[PDB]
Amino acid sequence: PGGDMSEPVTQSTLRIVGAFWRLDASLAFRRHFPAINWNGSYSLFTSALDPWYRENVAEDYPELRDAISELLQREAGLQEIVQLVGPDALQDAERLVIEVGRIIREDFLQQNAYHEVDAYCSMKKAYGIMKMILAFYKEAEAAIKRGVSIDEILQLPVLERIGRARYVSEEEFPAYFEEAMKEIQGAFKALA
Amino acid sequence: PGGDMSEPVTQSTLRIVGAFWRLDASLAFRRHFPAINWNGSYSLFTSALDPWYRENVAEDYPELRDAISELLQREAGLQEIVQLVGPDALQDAERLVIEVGRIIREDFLQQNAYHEVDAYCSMKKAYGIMKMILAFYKEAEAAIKRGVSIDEILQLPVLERIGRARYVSEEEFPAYFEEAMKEIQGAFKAL
Amino acid sequence: MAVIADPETAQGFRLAGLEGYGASSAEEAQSLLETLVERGGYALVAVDEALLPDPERAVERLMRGRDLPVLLPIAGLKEAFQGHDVEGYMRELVRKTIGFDIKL
Amino acid sequence: RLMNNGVGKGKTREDHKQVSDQLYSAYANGVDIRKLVAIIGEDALTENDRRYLQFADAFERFFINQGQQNRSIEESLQIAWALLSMLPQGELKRISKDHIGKYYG
Amino acid sequence: QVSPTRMNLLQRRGQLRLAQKGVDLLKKKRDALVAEFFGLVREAMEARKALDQAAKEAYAALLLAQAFDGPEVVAGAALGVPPLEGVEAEVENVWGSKVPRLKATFPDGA
Repeated sequence: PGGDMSEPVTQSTLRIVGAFWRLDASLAFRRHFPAINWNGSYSLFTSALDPWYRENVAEDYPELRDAISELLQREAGLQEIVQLVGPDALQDAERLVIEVGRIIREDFLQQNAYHEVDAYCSMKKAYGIMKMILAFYKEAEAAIKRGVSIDEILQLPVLERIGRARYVSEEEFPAYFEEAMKEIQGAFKALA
Repeated sequence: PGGDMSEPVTQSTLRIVGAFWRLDASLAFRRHFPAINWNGSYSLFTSALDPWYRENVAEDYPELRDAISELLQREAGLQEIVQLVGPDALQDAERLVIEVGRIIREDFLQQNAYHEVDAYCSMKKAYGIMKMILAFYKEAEAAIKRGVSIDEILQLPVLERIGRARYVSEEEFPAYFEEAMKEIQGAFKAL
Repeated sequence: MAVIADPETAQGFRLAGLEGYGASSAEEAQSLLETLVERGGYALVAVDEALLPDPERAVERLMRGRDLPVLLPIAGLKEAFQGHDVEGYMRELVRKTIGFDIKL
Repeated sequence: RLMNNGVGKGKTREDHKQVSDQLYSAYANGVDIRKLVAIIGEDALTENDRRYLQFADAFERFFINQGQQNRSIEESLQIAWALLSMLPQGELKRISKDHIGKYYG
Repeated sequence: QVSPTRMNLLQRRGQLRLAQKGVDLLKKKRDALVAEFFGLVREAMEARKALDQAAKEAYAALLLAQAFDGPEVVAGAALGVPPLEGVEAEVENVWGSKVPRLKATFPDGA
């Protein structure tokens, strides 16, 4: 009733249950549907569901699932001096961490549930979106090590590609994921 | 019993009484009598005593009472900032508001019931004191938005006149009030 | 107004009128700086860049009295014919301010 | 909690929820901008937050402070637009472009 | 401590509410000071760079002036110049804090 999480009903429920999916009101006010906070939510069924993942989703799936959790922890880590200092006024690595966390939030986690083909999302499609975002980060980081500036890698036609890759029908996504991976590797070899 | 007004007696009194008056104890440790707490006391009869006031006291008396209550509300709003940041790191206008609220609580609210003068204070004297303090406040804020220092405002010989204006008698009071208004224009004429 | 910058090129600062001192030894320059913050040399001391990076810490130790003697790192002349590294100087000033390597 | 089903197309007017949310956010920061102004002043602001302070100080004297006069939904919405016209054009972020281009000023 | 009644529970809720508002108030104050700090830092580096350009001018002129003439003529001249005194520091009282800004007196045309 008071919105506080120390009453014995919530306390006894969080002792009993195995997954807690903390909805917040602030994310819906920032227009992020589903409004589920990832910084307070927690599940305990990952380690039990790892061999099912390796036999039915893909072999390397928990490692890049851990990578996405690492990125969304570093973003909310350095968020304080994001607010204090400025958006662009960080360094070349930390602002790229900000932008890959932002493309995670507005491309992977955010989901228009009323849409025709955005509502349902299987494991192969989530693995594909995850591998696109992580390949973007793991090549843009060495790219900003080698020779490029932070604005030349952002504005690029793989960003609209990744950003609209969730609007792909489930049969079409195998005939789209490989082309997107080829073109992100080509657009990072060319100049980036 | 415990000094706490969540009792079953007090919460059954304050639903049927009008004009409920909390006396606190922290304004009573320092001897500030009567110790009427203003943050939590109320009176509901102010909307049916308007024509009586407007005939038997003055004409602008409800608006002057509302000026007092609005200025004390701004004072008790800024007491947050003055208990948090400090008396400095505040502007000159809000320091004016805090000092004028303090001289209201020391020269209009405080009243000792053992002195010969200032026990029975009929409301002509109370209207006089409020009109003194509001003329002081309006010309002080006009002077402070023209721009002078606040320490050359708050060391006048005219707010001591306001501070002693409640120890003077009822009998010769309106001539003293006229002299106080003449000095209250002639002390901001000079700045 | 006083300087501790150079052995001989402080004579140009004396030729400006404003007084000063030069020693080319760090500790006698800091000792004349000490008698210059005791006998306050009219509120400005300009100290050489590539002899004292931070002149202010020893002076605020030996005088917790107020910052009327202002202390600046003034540029050495020889390094002035190289390039000031204005950017890196503001980097170290902002990192002396808030610790962060944030770049405006 | 039951305003979404209450106002809108054919219920009162189409701009109703957006006027509501914009007025709520503008008064929400117009409150604590007075808390900021308490310790800083009226010159070390922006122009934007100064204009928000004037919006809050006129909001709580024309919109809330009704008295016992009678206000319809039409006159209340046009007083709401006249108060929102104190804000700069284009800062009305929670309103779509047509209602701004039709009812401003 | 305080002896717990139903009054002090609401008084401590009020004190907590005031401190929770004060944290956000001081964060807004820190944001305004960040804005003014990034205001002044580019002006400081601009004035520093102009000081560097006038430094190149003055050092080249001083080397060439002691060069074409002797060192002794500019030595006796510099030991002849009046000390240019009375330079002092007046008020910039802001944030309730007087910082001393500096102005000179400059006997120059004589």
